Amino acid sequence: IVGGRDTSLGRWPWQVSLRYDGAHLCGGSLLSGDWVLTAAHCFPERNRVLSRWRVFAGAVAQASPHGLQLGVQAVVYHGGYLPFNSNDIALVHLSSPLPLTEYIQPVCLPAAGQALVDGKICTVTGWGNTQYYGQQAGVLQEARVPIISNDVCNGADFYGNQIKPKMFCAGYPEGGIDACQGDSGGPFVCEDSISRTPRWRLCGIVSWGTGCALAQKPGVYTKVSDFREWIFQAIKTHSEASGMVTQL
Amino acid sequence: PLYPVQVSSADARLMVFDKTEGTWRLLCSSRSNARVAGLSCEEMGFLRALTHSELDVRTAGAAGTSGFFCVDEGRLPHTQRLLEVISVCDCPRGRFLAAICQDCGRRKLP
Ligand SMILES: *[O-]C1=C(O[C]2[C][C][C][C][C]2[C])[C]=[C][C]=C1C1=NC2=[C]C(C([N])=[N+])=C(F)[C]=C2[N]1
Repeated sequence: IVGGRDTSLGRWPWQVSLRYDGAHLCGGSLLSGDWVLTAAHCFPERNRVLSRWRVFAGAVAQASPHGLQLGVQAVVYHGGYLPFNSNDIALVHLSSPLPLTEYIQPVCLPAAGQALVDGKICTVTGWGNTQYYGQQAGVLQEARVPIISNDVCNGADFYGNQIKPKMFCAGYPEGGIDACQGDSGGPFVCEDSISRTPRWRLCGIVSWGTGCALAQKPGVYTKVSDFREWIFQAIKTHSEASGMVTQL
Repeated sequence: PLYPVQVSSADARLMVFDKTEGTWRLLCSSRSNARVAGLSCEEMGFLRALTHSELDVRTAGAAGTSGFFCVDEGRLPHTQRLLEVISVCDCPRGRFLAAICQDCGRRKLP
């Protein structure tokens, strides 16, 4: 995350770190004590030996001895993710559930029919680089960025027709604050009170962008509302699966 | 702006908005309560219903609702949304559904 700030424990309790052989590769969001929602691109050919992945939760410093680390039983990725950029989403089932505490809590999904509000300012968090040619963050960072319309983002001066219907852009035309390398798979959450209580919902999954924080090259996210049914089905269908599975 | 499907934090009873009246109605208990509890939570953006139960208007109260909605169990398993398989009804037994959906999106710090 470029242009963000250090956050504290308990603020973003659904944020987890996905590590492969020790290194933080992607971010993810807890949907329950045992299911994490992240991006499908985090699992290329070379990183599909589940025994080499760990999920780190409940701490904002990567080297906290107080965070918990659990294994992975299965990864269900979207079979329409042609690289294997639309459909860049996957679910990770932990071998056992995380306890839910004041530091570990799941995030909600958008309600049925709930649409994205262009211009609304949401938060994006992660341990990715704080500068493109920089190092990952040691302490989890948070940044507030607005949703940009597709009419603007697909304009020739931004991503000239590369934003497809199930993804959206968020950022400042001016650049300066954005997600970056190492934030992939992480949460883009917006808060609302439609359930009469303020709750944070996962509206996007950090997917890609050109460079980081450049003006007119905002970050692109997977639009979670468009995959609600894919998520409900995947969890019903594969709760007992082990390995890499694909669902369309 | 309120979502048309709500769950009470006092007793988890489900309430559905009736747009022709501007009132909130209860969901009459049926043999398909588990699927209705599950569908209602999903609808609202929760992941699932952890459990559900049946309340009795005579012991629990109406808590500001006006009537019931009954579910078409025959169309129920073809749906994605609740509002499209529901209809006003009398619900003679006066028993309705409560659903405990998985809590989410709230910080629990002091
Ligand atoms: O995510 C990402 C990767 O992903 C790695 C993770 C380990 C297995 C798969 C492998 C491809 C590699 C290179 C770059 C990125 C990435 N770039 C990026 C840019 C932005 C942005 N500028 N908005 C992001 F928000 C997130 C990423 N990830």
